[PDB]
Amino acid sequence: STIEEQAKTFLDKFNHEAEDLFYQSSLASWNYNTNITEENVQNMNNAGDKWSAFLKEQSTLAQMYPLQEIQNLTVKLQLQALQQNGSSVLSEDKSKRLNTILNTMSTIYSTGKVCNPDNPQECLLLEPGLNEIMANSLDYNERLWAWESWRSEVGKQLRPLYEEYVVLKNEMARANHYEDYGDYWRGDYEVNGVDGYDYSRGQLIEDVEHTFEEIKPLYEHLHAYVRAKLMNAYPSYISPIGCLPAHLLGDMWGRFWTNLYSLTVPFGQKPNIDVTDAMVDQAWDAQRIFKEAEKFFVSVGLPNMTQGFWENSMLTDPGNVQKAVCHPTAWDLGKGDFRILMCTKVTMDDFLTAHHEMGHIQYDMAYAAQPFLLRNGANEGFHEAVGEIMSLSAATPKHLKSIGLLSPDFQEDNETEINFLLKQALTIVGTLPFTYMLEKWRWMVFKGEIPKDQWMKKWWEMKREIVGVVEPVPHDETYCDPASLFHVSNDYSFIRYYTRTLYQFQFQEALCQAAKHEGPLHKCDISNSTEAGQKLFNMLRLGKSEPWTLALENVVGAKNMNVRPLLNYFEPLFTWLKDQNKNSFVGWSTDWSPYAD
Amino acid sequence: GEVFNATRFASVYAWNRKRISNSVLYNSASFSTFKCYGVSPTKLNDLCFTNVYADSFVIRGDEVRQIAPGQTGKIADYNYKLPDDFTGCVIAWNSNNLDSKVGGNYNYLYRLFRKSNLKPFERDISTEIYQAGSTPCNGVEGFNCYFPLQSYGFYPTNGVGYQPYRVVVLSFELLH
Ligand SMILES: *[C@@H]1O[C@H](CO)[C@@H](O)[C@H](O)[C@H]1NC(C)=O
Ligand SMILES: [Cl-]
Ligand SMILES: [Zn+2]
Repeated sequence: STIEEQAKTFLDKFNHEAEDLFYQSSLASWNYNTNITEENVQNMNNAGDKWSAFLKEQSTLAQMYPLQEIQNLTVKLQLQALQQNGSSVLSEDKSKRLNTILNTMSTIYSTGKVCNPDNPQECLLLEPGLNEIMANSLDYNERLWAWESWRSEVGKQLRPLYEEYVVLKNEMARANHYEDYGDYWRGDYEVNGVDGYDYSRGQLIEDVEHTFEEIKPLYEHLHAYVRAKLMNAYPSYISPIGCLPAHLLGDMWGRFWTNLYSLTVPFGQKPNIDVTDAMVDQAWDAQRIFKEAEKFFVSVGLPNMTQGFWENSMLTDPGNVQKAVCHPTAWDLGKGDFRILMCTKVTMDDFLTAHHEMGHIQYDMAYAAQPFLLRNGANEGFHEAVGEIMSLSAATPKHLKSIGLLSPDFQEDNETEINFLLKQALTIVGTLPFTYMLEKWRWMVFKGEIPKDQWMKKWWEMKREIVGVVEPVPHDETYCDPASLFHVSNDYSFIRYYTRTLYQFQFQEALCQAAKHEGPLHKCDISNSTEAGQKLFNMLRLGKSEPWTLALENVVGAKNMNVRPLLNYFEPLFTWLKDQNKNSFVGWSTDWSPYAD
Repeated sequence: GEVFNATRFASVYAWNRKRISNSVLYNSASFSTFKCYGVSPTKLNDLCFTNVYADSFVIRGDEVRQIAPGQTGKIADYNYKLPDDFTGCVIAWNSNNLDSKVGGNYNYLYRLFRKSNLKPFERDISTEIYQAGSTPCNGVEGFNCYFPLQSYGFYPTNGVGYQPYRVVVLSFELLH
């Protein structure tokens, strides 16, 4: 009789029907991704459209049960996930237009090219033409052209669309009783109605801003050390007190300084810890890799992979007759089916990646006994955080010694340790001010704190102050540079990349703590530690059925994000950087620019 | 040999009884479950009984746990219930090789909703629409009106907990 009992019944019907349709879509999507044919792609679209239509219909029926009259929270959660209105609450005219913008912006980024001035027939797309230049060119002017011509040709197209995109999204969020579309985005961390686990939407701002303050020292000393090393590669163009030219950072945006290792490697003449040679010399294959990965998770008390995995997963390239999609994926088809799609090759990067993707299966398996709507990470950051720590332990020479890929006569000198630690920081801590600043911009744009006639100004004002990066060419409001990045033009939240990183190292400290690890946090291997496995398992089993605060607290013992584990991981590099910067300015000035002279 | 080797079994909600009365069964070792609740298997073959009934059906791997006295859930409350004083044996084995096809075998069904729980050894095959709301259904599906039976989808790639299992339940009169 009660609405909660009715909702209980509706979800009971959903969960059984949804599990089947999803498994149908999963099977078809699998066939395409393993054998790209016109037949299998037509099945993938039909199965998807069926699953989608079902999902839309259920969402409309789900709203007929008001969650204002439901007390069971694991039911109120499931209903909340179904009756997400989205752009349904907007007028049918505006909704039609908003989708036209979204599909237009996506296709400008993906199907937009710029031809070089020297040869008007050889035109280049962002992928692979422009990204190859930004990731391999050492010429200041070649880099400058690609960086500028992308932001001027493609970016200016996206400017009038992103202005319309901001207005319509904000109407969609105010109609959904949010304050702005950025507040809507911060809902993915909200928790309400649980004593001591509530997490407001505005809280995510305070935490990110205060937790970033404690990264500022390490970043400055990294940034100082990179601007130093970059002055050797690009001599005349960089000032030892000014920001870094945006087109010199290894990719199109400076999101990752990963590509700068070749120029910034501290001790270049020492080799990298690469057991790729040692594996091939023992005639390893993809089978042996995933066995060792399976063996790793069993060592902490997690189950070994189901026989379905070993029989159905794609673990090699299936010849040259049929083409797959080797982008490493970990499938959770449902109905107890778990698979990893990977064209594995005998290297170290794949050995690591295997441990990463199997960790995704481990998470997928542990909450498979949850209701269908609650089979997911505790929040957007949890899933990749789990997959990453499985590569941390597996990479250490401690672990490589355990399995026989490294001789017990190994020299772990402080130099290769810092070489590796620097490589890490370029990717991990390099992207942290980038990711923060990009989202903070959008957060003030959606809130109206940045007028349209100051978008590009306030953009570079913050790129200077926060990231320490400066434009090589001045940009008025005809430009739209943030829209030149995938995640912005394609309407995706970006703060997930900041939290995912901090979470990752929170897990790794708490696990290495339970694993009685002695030395620094960066040499830890949680293998053979059942106390760590259990401590991790008590979070994986939860899925998204409980607040992310509690799920985090099941691993680390605290109910909130923290950064000091990240700093602790990099603290040996922090000191080395502090010492090499005695003959260089630490920090930057927001006034020097290459164009003003 | 024709209640165990039958090339198709009955749906759990419409379970089939067939009177077996007319050790080598238990020494097969190919049975995944052989849980008796009256006397040990090696014994009953030399014990006094008048009536032996075999109730046979197919269910999910995870649901085999429910074919036992005192159990609760969808299969126990709504499909096939065993009494607390059950005297007999429960046999189950994996049937994925037979009851799951590449396209997906949707033939086997089960009862998902019912107004009340089945009494021991009761059977219900009614297809009358379940009414979850105050307003009556009058024999049409819709909002708060669900067709009570639902279909098992068995694929050869399904997980073990989702694979089909053939179940045979032996019931003994146990004269005294
Ligand atoms: C919500 O309903 C589920 C139904 O299985 C039940 O297990 C759970 O205890 C309920 N939560 C409550 C009553 O807080
Ligand atoms: Cl059935
Ligand atoms: Zn991943």
